[PDB]
Amino acid sequence: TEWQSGQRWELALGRFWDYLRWVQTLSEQVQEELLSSQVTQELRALMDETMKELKAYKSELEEQ
Amino acid sequence: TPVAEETRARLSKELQAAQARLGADMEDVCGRLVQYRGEVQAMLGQSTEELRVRLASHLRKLRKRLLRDADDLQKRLAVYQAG
Repeated sequence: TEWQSGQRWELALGRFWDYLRWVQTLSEQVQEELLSSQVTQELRALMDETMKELKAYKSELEEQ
Repeated sequence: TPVAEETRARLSKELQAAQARLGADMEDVCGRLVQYRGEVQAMLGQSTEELRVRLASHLRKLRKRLLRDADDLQKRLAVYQAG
């Protein structure tokens, strides 16, 4: 509602978000990597890390 | 369970749904970039100028939904933190 923390899951989402902002630029290097599966491969890996860290956080949260 | 018992579980469902929304958002983005890959093959080498303009516009709206659902998830975790 104001600001959040520096949790492992927020940092993971951070990296997903920074990657997507680069993609948004549709530069030449983004265009190369879009026609390969390279970009979808990197985003899937970042997505999975986000949801892994998020599960772990909620689990430890229930301890409080 | 410790900060109002029967209701706190009746609030895990909501947190549950927020995570589902984020996951869905991240998948819709990847889906849209796969679709771009196929659109370019369909064009058989002709200019992809118009495809790139459409993708940019659509990706900005997908990115806005993602941020909104990420914001909502943070706010829900925070309350759960001390139900």
